Amino acid sequence: VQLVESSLRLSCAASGYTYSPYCMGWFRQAPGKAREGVATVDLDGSTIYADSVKGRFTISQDNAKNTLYLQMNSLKPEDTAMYYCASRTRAGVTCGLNWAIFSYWGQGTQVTVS
Amino acid sequence: KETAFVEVVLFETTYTTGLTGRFSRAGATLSAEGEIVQMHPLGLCNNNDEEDLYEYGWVGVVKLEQPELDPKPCLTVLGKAKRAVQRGATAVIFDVSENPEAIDQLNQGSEDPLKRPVVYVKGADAIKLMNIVNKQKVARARIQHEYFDMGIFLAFFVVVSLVCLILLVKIKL
Amino acid sequence: KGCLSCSKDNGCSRCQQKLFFFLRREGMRQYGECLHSCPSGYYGHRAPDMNRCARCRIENCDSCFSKDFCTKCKVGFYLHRGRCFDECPDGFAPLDETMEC
Amino acid sequence: CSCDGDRRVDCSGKGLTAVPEGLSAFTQALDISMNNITQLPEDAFKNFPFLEELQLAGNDLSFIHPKALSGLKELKVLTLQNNQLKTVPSEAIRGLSALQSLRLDANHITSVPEDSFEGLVQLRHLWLDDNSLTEVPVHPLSNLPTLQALTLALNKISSIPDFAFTNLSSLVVLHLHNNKIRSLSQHCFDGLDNLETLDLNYNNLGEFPQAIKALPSLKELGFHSNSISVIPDGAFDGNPLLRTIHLYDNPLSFVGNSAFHNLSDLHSLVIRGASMVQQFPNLTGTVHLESLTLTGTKISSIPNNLCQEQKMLRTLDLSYNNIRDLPSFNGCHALEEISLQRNQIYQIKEGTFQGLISLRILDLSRNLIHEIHSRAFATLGPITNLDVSFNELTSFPTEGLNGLNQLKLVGNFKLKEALAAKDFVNLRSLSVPYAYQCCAFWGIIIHCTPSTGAFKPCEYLLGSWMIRLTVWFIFLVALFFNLLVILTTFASCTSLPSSKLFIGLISVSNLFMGIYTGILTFLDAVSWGRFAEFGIWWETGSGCKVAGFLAVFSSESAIFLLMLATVERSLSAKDNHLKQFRVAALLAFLGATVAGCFPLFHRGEYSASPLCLPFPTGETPSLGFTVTLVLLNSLAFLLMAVIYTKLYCNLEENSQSSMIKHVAWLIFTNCIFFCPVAFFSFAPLITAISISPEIMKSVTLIFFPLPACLNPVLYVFFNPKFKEDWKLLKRRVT
Repeated sequence: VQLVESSLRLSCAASGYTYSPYCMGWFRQAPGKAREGVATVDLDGSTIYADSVKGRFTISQDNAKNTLYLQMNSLKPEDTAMYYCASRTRAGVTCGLNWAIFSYWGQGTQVTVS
Repeated sequence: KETAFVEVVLFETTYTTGLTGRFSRAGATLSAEGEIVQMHPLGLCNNNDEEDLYEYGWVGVVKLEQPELDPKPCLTVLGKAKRAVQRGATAVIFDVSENPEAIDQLNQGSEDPLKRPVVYVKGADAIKLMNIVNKQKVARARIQHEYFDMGIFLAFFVVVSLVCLILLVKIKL
Repeated sequence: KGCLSCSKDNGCSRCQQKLFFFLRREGMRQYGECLHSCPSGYYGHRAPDMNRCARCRIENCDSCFSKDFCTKCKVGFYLHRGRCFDECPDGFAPLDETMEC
Repeated sequence: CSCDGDRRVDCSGKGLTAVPEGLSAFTQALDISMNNITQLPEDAFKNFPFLEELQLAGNDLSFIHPKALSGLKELKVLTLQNNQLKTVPSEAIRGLSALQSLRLDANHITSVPEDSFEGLVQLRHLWLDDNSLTEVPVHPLSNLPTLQALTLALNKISSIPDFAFTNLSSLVVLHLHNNKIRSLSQHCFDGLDNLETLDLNYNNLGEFPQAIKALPSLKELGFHSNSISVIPDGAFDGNPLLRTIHLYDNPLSFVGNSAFHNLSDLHSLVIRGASMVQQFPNLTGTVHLESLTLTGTKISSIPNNLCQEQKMLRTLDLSYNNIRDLPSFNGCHALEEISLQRNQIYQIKEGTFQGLISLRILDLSRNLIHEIHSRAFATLGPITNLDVSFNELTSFPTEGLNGLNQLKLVGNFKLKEALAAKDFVNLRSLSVPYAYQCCAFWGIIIHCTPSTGAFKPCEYLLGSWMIRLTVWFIFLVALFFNLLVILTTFASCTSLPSSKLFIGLISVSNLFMGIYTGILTFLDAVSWGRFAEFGIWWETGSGCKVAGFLAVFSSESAIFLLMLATVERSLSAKDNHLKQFRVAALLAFLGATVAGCFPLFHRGEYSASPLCLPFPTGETPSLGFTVTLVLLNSLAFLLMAVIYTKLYCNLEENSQSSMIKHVAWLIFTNCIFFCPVAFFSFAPLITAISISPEIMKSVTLIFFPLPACLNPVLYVFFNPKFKEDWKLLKRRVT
């Protein structure tokens, strides 16, 4: 169930979960601060974005290759952080930008403005 | 409002060190003696539901804080004094150095009599009292509380004698 | 230290926005300090003006949730609901390896 | 860290930012509280499989990995109270099947996921007080049927829906005080059996909730700091076990006649400000009350059965009502303090306090009690405090009050008799309407509110023999020499120049001052050593009024006639005005008369001291009158001084020189004697400097009537006009 992660395009791969990709999302963290959600996708395709994210970013979950894509556009200088992808196979909670509801986390990549 | 010589006693042998403090018209004026314990200003007010009682005979030493430090006091200076006396404080020593308004608060409270004497101390005496109470662990405190009508009478009668003497010396001529 | 004034003789009076004020008395001096949680035998009462550290009023209680509910009781008693009892009420074992009903 | 032998480590305050390494795997209590840890990685506690108490309070914690707390199947206490978690770590706390206490106090939690608290099958204490929660987590709380303590105190909760705590069957304590709760549905507290404490103190409640009826086991109820105005009947029908009910600081108007009824275990009832209530509460079944207080109300009567039941009643406070009659307090053997101040009670019967042992404190101030029976307090047991201040009393009984330690009677101005000190042997404090009634107690040592002092003499009016002889000599000299001057001046009744008229009129005013001094001397002589028995009568009767009128009239008339004489001397120096000066003298006498009579129409003027002088003794009362008189006299003296200075400067009058120097001497002596009187009158109103009332009394008694005896002797001894007038009188008689 291990979850790996890698104008930028972030790609997250879920090579361990058996099926039913439910409530996947992306989180960013500043050093020593909380992990704030940026884009969350429900299994029905509904997407929730952050206030400082909507329009600039985009989230796309493809079950053919079983990957998750975060498209980032117009990276302002305050956009540098560490980015993780989170997943939640189980159900029973309303999807959102809360780090507490996700069950699996990726390694994370350092995104610096360039 | 009488000036009182308050003496602190260290016993291990008795060693006495004196200072000066002014009585308060809100409280009485009498010789009050007993133990000495510091009482925090925030400790003494009714907003705390439960309290721990102490043996009757202790003497409270309350160091007031800056008036703007607590813009929402749970009680007043007289409220703290009455709570201390209820807890068993035979005497109360309010260091009014940090709160100059305590003097006028006590003066306004002078209309209501208090069971036990109130002494306020400010200055070097207050500083030395605080140093003693900080350094020592056990100590005690002790507080202690006609002649006319002859000069005016003699002046009046020598004036009468002067007038009579002037009259007599004038009638001599 | 988590305080605001910390006078040398009168002790620290005001605390942080989330800390508890506790009055330690020893010898002849009573001074205030700020703690994240109350010590043993005390419970923290949170108020908007200031958080106080009050004393448990439930008898035979070591650590308490509030003034009438005990979390961990004394060595020689068992806690039924929030009170310490020496003769446990019928329906439950006295010890159960943890001194509770 | 500070590793310990009993397998309880203490890493608090070391500043580390991770789970410490190199620690034994057998530990059962790890404290990493104060050090700043900002996250918990996966398997952060793989080396502590035997933990039973984990404290993480005070870190800057912001993220907990879902598997961070995995493998802690023996964890029983978890503290995260003061971290920066913005949510309930629903995934992190999963799998903690042995958790019993969970702290989430000061975290800024704003959202509770619907799957929170799942798998916590042993949880018994939950802390959620100081977060920012807008709703009660109904579904997350439904997963905790074993929960026993819960707090949601400092959150921003505004309302509670129905069936919010249905599955909380074992809950015992619920705290909701400092939320802004304003809406409680009728079924919000349903399924809350075993609940004993409910806290709703600092919410914005508008009406009394009806959801309490589903709390059969409730024992303590707190709703004090809400905005609740009406408590209906049957408010506590479903709570028969209530012991404590906090309701103070609610703006209350009505409470209902049977709100408190069949509350067997209730021990204290305190209601204040319930203005719209006019009937005494029906308390049948509430028989274990120890303190009863109904302060602000319109209750007019007390039921005779108040003591037949309420056998354990200790403190009764019925102060600010309007109660006309007192019932028979037969019974109430445990009653200790009764407070009935500020009511409207007109009498106290013999059997009003019949029996009533153990009554220590009794308060009856601010009532209308014009009559107390002689044996009203006879049957009382050990009584310490008695307060009948401001009650319109004419007599006070003494039987049964020997054991008093404090008595207060300050406002009974019609109570003029003297209390015998042989009755109040144990008395230690006292307040009396007049300062002469505390004479019999003097200074165990009793403290009396109105001080005897020097201006309320206890034994001798004038004081020492020195002052007595001085005043006697002044009186005799003034009387005899004023009579001599008047007779010599008005014997001829043929030629009356303005100076002669002014001298004669000043002599008349001095004679009246001497009459006042003689009044004082004779009163002092007759009340020799017993002025306590005379002080009240003298100060309240017409004698003090007459004496004060005489004194003020004499002084003011002397001042005005002296000013007129100075003006006349100036006019004669500059250059047919005898009629004008006669009219001016009549006007001056009339002004002195009206100034003297003004205190009679005023109140509290001539009763300030047995000297009956308004201004010298009194400083706070009649401040305007004192200031006006002092300033008027000072202005008159200044005018005299400037007129004399101008006359001396411009003038170089053999016959006129004698009168000029006589008037100069008169103004000099009068001003010199007046200035200390004004100084001593203004002295006691300034707190910076203190002047002894004994010296004030002596200096006033000596200097106030001094001019009245100095002027006639000056005129007799040092005036050739008087010498020739005396020769004329000799010729007339012979």
